[PDB]
Amino acid sequence: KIADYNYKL
Amino acid sequence: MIQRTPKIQVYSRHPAENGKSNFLNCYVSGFHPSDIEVDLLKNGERIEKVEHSDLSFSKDWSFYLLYYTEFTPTEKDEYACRVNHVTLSQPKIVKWDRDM
Amino acid sequence: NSVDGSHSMRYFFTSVSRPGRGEPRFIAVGYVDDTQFVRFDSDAASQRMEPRAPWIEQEGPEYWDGETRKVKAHSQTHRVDLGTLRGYYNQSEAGSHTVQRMYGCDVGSDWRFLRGYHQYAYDGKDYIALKEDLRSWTAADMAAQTTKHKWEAAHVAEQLRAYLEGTCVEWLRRYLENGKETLQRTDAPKTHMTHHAVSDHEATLRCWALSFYPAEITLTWQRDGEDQTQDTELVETRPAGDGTFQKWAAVVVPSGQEQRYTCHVQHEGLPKPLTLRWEP
Repeated sequence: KIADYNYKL
Repeated sequence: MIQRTPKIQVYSRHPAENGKSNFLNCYVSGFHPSDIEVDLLKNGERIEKVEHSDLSFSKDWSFYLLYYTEFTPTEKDEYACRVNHVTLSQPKIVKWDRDM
Repeated sequence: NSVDGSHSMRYFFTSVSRPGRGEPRFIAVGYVDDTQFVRFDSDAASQRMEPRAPWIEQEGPEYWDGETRKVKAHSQTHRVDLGTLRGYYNQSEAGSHTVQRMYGCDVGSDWRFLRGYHQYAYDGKDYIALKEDLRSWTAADMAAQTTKHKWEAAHVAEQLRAYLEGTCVEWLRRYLENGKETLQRTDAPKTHMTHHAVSDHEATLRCWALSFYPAEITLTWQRDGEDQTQDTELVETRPAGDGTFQKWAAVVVPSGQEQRYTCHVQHEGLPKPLTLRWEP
């Protein structure tokens, strides 16, 4: 399962 | 801007046996960017139910895809893979060899 | 260069900006070792994360709804990222650029956490990468050093480490038992040799390894047991398309000296190297 949390550069 | 030429190799899934159905594969790898044009040829003209893997890459970020259709080899039908890319001035055609 | 883990789950994300108009193209692919199980393609008509392995079709609507909600979140991040990096390196709107991200986890024999990783790339070049301790970052560029500072302040690594050591490991363990017949398998390579008379004083011996899994493979040609690291032609390991992989190696022998030559196949399913000769 892929990660739930994304962050931008 | 970096750009890398695709390594092409066309081949069958199982050893070729005349009359038996098989899968003809064209595997392009090691290229960048991702926009690539690939067809499979039966006596030099395009096959029309060709599928391809979902795009992926390696540790060096080079892309790879596998184009494949389904075919029955005979004794004098010539199969090939035509590949075009930014790094290619003209489309590169690699002929299929039952022995590679 | 470090030791292999017994198993690994890896996710691969690619965003390609298409200038003019249209949101960038987004492809997501997930692997357990050398077996793909999930796909998402922005150009596809489903607009959902789709199964590409039979053992993952088991999961019900909550799994797929969740993955589809989170895969589109990845999409959106790289839409912002593609704009940020084009402003970071100061490039026109007219150019087509690519963003690649990959993360995942390895486990040892005990199926407990061994290693984690999460890396980015812009236009093929290394950009930012999380360190091996899952606590710091490596900037390949002074632009990526800005992201390093933004992410270290926001404590991004603490959230990623939670996934790598947590959700990544436990759900890979569950995929391994849900697909034991496919993922916990070892297919020993089928092997054969061919012979093609190049000319009058030379012939080619091609050493075939077919229908093996995992993809890790070593073929080597020897004459009198001496490795011919030069004067041998080796091809990159390719997928057969049926879930197994292929590779061959060729060497040009002088006619009448075939017996002096040996090919050797080394694979997970071969405890000792398998010797291949030319015998019609």
